Formats: sequence, structure tokens, C-alpha cells
Amino acid sequence: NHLSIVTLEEAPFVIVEDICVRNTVPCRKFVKINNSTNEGMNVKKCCKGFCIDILKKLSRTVKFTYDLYLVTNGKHGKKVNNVWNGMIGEVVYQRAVMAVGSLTINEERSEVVDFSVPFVETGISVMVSRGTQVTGLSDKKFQRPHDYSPPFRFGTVPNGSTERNIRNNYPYMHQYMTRFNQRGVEDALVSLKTGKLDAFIYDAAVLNYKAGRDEGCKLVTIGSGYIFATTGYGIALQKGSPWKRQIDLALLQFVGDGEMEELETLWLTGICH
Amino acid sequence: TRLKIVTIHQEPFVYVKPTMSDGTCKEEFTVNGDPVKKVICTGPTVPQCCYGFCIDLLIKLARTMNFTYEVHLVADGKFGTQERVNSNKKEWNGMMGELLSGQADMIVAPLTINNERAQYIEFSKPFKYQGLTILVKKGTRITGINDPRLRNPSDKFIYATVKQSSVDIYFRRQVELSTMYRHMEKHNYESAAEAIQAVRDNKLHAFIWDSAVLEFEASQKCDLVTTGELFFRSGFGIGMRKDSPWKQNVSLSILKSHENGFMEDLDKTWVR
Ligand SMILES: N[C@H](CCCP(=O)(O)O)C(=O)O
Repeated sequence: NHLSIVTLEEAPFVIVEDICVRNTVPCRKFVKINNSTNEGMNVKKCCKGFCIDILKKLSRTVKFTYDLYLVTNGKHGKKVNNVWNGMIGEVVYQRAVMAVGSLTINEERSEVVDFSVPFVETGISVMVSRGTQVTGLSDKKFQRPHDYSPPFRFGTVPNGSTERNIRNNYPYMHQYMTRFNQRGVEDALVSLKTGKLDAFIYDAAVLNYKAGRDEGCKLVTIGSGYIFATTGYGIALQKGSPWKRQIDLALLQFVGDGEMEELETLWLTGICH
Repeated sequence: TRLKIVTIHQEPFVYVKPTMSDGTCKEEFTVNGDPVKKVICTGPTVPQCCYGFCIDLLIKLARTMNFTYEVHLVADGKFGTQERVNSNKKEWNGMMGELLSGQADMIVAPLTINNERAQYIEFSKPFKYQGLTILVKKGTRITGINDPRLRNPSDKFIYATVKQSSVDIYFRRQVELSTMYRHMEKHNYESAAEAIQAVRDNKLHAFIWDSAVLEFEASQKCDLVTTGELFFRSGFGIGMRKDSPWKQNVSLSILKSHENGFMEDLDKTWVR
């Protein structure tokens, strides 16, 4: 009844601070001595944010206690040569019973972990400067960029699931856009705002959050109806976990009764439209 | 085996048309050249022709998981809510009742995933994300769910949803909707088509329903418009009994289909 749970910092879903008090919960982080050793120190941190508030509600509703820790090998979860790292890895290799955070439900992961119902919608979205007109990832402007002059300047953050999806579904688009690879989201926002980039293709929940709080409300996302590969963030559990049904029912109860919306208002909804 | 599939009439997810005289389904293509795959579905019973988003999905699921099927329309015409008997007993009506009683093995329809139903059945991961909105006739002007004509109701302005649907449940269960619910329960309709026709004939002034359906209706019938905004987000899922041997692979198939652009194709063919 007391559970090992893993998370990962990604504001505003999981925000990590030094030590707890207030709306925070304790979370430990194994911090390495250097990059040539496995030796390290457990450090006390405090965690808060959208997914942490969900966890607090689940612990209460589903009646469990937990020890929360931050993942240290990789991020959300990537399968390299059939070996998982990140939060998915922690669950797969039974170091955690549950993973909580901005964790995208997909087929590859669902083969090795169980997911709860989605608690936040996401997928592949597009962000542009206000005034630019595109429909979504499947727009011909993206699929056949040289059909236009000048061609659209657009990129994503490489090496993750967004790139992988585009590579699989739109091979020419993938080939074209690598020249506009962005190091991270923050770099991409600046590129858009300074006219160095026309569109940034990325995770919908993240782009919605960034657009919601952009300074001057100059950045815009497509409508949710044009999100490609719609899915959600979900809680990952061990395959055949006894906790899945009650976690599923609780999340559906939270959504149905307005609790999820007030969490969204609290953490995700920005001043812009 | 051979799975019994229950569905319901609900364009653009399920269209229902007469067979040709020889009992087959007429061959038809979309405006952009896509074949329209049709299956025989029995219903209120007479063999008929069914096609649309949910039918294309069923055919994909069938091929992927190698099952066969026979499709029928829900006998009572309802989605499914749980109601008291006579008794201390409760009973599900609609597609929910048919799944639970064994008259169907799978529900393939725009069935909203909610806590009430998930207590009793298993839902796949969502095959479609959408929400609730409001449909009115052009010339009717409301701000949406918080308009005073909704939050402060009278019989001068009539609004409603479909009986024995998830939307009915959504309004019954929340204390802060208690005033709205009391108005609606005097006016709810037997089906979405009837409520939509009623809005066109100025007999219903606002219809609260699934945005995937309402936005489609508004895009075909220029005398109808929606609020625009969703006031609640929800998903449609495939429904199975909790002992179903198919449930894991149905969900994986749905996730696979979102990721490989199959659902994108269905959205463009049927929903956009
Ligand atoms: N939510 C993250 C995915 C974010 C998008 P990516 O950086 O993989 O293109 C995850 O669960 O892996």
C-alpha cells in the first residue's frame, strides 16, 4: 500500500525546488558525483505542479502513500536497442510502481507498461506568429514545402517522438525540416518571435501552455481539431497493476466533476488567446 | 465466435441507409475519390446499410485483430444511462444495456467515456477527442453555457439534450447545474436528429451535445450554428465487457492508428 513513484521535472506539470512546506511534496533526487561514476548522493527536493496536484488527489482518493523520486537516467522514456530508460524504464524494470508527469501515452510504451486514462489532452501541434495561416501538421505547406515561394521555415526539437512521428508519416517533410532543428522549446519561441522561423511543430500541451503566457500574446497554436496523432498524458503503471482500475475511475471522477478543470485553471491556462 | 457489434445512428460517425432491392449496399465514393466502405447492419428488424467514421474504424480493427463481426443498431435507440427499476435494482438502457446483457460483444459508436460507465465496462483509449458545445439556429444569440437564458431558464427559451445520454448524466450529477438540469429534463429529446430538426423548426432554441456531431451538422446546414467554444472536453471509446479477450489489442490498435495518420484520414474523410 506504500508505493515507489517516479517523476521528472517539466514545468508546469512537475516543478522542482530546493528544500518542503505549502503545496509541495518531498521528492528525492540521486545526484551523481561526476560523469565517470555510479556513485552519488540522495538529495532532498520539493516537487509541485499540475501532475503533483493530481498525485495528491489520487493518494487521498485511492488511499495510498508513496515515496516520490526524480528519474536520473534519461527523461520520459526512450527505447534504445530494446532497452528502456527514463520514467518508462523505472516502471518496466520495477523500480517504480507508477510514473507521474507529462508522460505521453503511445503504442510503443503501452506494450511494456499499462497507462491510466488520459488526464491532459496532447498530440502534435503547430505554433506560429499571429497572422500566419496553417491548418496543422498535414497542411500542404508542410508536406510539400517547395510548392510555395518562399518555402515555409519550420522545425521541431529533434531526437524525440515528434521527429520520429514525422519521419514515419511524412518522409519528405522530415528531410526538409532538419535544417530548422531547434535545440529546445525556448530557442524555438525566440526564433518565431524574431522572424527566423515561421512555424514550430511540437507537443500540443506544451505549446498551448507557452502560447497562453507569451509576452504580448503574439504566438498562436492551431485549433484542437487539427492536432495530429491526438493522445494524452497518462499515468504509467506496471503491466497488470492492481492499482489501474481505481486510478482510472478516480481520474474520470476528477474530470467529470470539475476538479480537473480547476487544476487546469490553476496551472495551465494562461492570459492569452 | 464472430463478434456482435452494436452501434447507433449518429452522422458523421454512423450513417444508416436502405439496402438496394437485391439486399446489397450501393457502391459509392467520397467527393475526393475515397471508397465508402459499407457493411450490413440490422435494426428497427430490417437489414440496412451502415458506413462512416465508426464503421471505417470497425473494419480497421477487424482486419488488424483478425476477427469477424455482425453489426446491429441498438434496439431502444439510446446510448446508455443507468436507471432505477420499479426494486432496489438498477439497470442500464441503450448500448450499455446491450453490452452488459450479452446482446452485443462490442460497442463501436461515438460512446463518451465517463466514470459512470467505466464502473461497469472497459473502454479503449479514446479514438476521438472532442467535447460539449451548443447548437442554435442562425439569429439566435447566446454567449454559451453561461448565458443568462441558460443559467436563469424559463419556458420562453427552451434548451435540451438527448435522453439517456452521457450529456444527460453530466447535467444530473453536478450540484451547480441543478437549475439547468430541471429545465432540460422537461425537454430532452429521444435522439440527436430529432433535436437538431427541432432547432431548425424553431421548436428547440438550444441543443447541448457532442461537438464532433454539432460542428458537422453546422457545416452541412447553413441555417445552424454552434457557440464555437467547448465547455467540457471528452473522448469516445470502444466499449467491451471487462472479461473481453480483445481489450488490450483494441487499445493498442487505436494508439497505432492515431500515430500512423489513420485517424487523420478518417477525420478528413468524415469529420472535417
Ligand atoms: N511528453 C513527452 C513527449 C514530448 C515531445 P518530444 O520531445 O518527444 O518530441 C514524452 O512523454 O515523451
